[PDB]
Amino acid sequence: SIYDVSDEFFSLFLDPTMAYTCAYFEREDMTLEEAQNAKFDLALDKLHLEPGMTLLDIGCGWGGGLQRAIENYDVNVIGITLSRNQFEYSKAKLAKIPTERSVQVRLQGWDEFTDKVDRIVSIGAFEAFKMERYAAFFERSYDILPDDGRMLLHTILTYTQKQMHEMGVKVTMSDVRFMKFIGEEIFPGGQLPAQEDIFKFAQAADFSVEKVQLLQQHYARTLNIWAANLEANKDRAIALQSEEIYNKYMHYLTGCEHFFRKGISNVGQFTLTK
Repeated sequence: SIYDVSDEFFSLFLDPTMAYTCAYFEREDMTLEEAQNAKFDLALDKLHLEPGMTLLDIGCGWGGGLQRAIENYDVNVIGITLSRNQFEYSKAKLAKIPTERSVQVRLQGWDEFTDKVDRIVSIGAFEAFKMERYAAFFERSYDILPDDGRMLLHTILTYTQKQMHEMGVKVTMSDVRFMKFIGEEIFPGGQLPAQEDIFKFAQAADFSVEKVQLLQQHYARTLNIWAANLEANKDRAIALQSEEIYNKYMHYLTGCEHFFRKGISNVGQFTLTK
């Protein structure tokens, strides 16, 4: 399976910050790492952080995001992931950053988390959720934030066939073939949300959506690069794993890129306020 590969495997195509999400090429000539930090800065600015606050990163991945938070803001931070790989890797990377604040890494899910915070960020972890938990997720998010609390949710988004038809988006058979590949290798029963779903469940918990920012073509470029890297690191990827996992990932990356490029997929940042 592709879920059993090492962090060292991801390093064959991810940027030095180990960000496995959509990059933000605020400038067309940005590098991947520069675009990645830009994405993080983009998200963090939206939270209106003041010194002394506490920030929560739900599904902190390999820590690239909490790094920017410590460096550029004077706040306590808490990151929670369920990957032990990430948990130990992030705890180590983040310990090397100077700070006069608290820094806690926990191997923990959001259902377990119950501490009070001031701001919340989530990037790429939502698409791993089941639609049956959406309501509870926002209910917990809303409950730990303060009166003026704010949260930024970054997540991939999908369309309905109606909308895709409305946009002249012609889904071919190959596209459907790739969808099964997803439901087989990636999504063991998992419905990806559409923009309106975010609004519904978010506002249902009494949040206020103040902005959504969509970055379709950024992910296509993001994906275009990850793929090229793994291809350049082909022989090493096989050595780490096998030609099977290699071809598996290539197909995954290249297909996901095509979906964002053609217009089947999207990715948005939702600013939610309390």
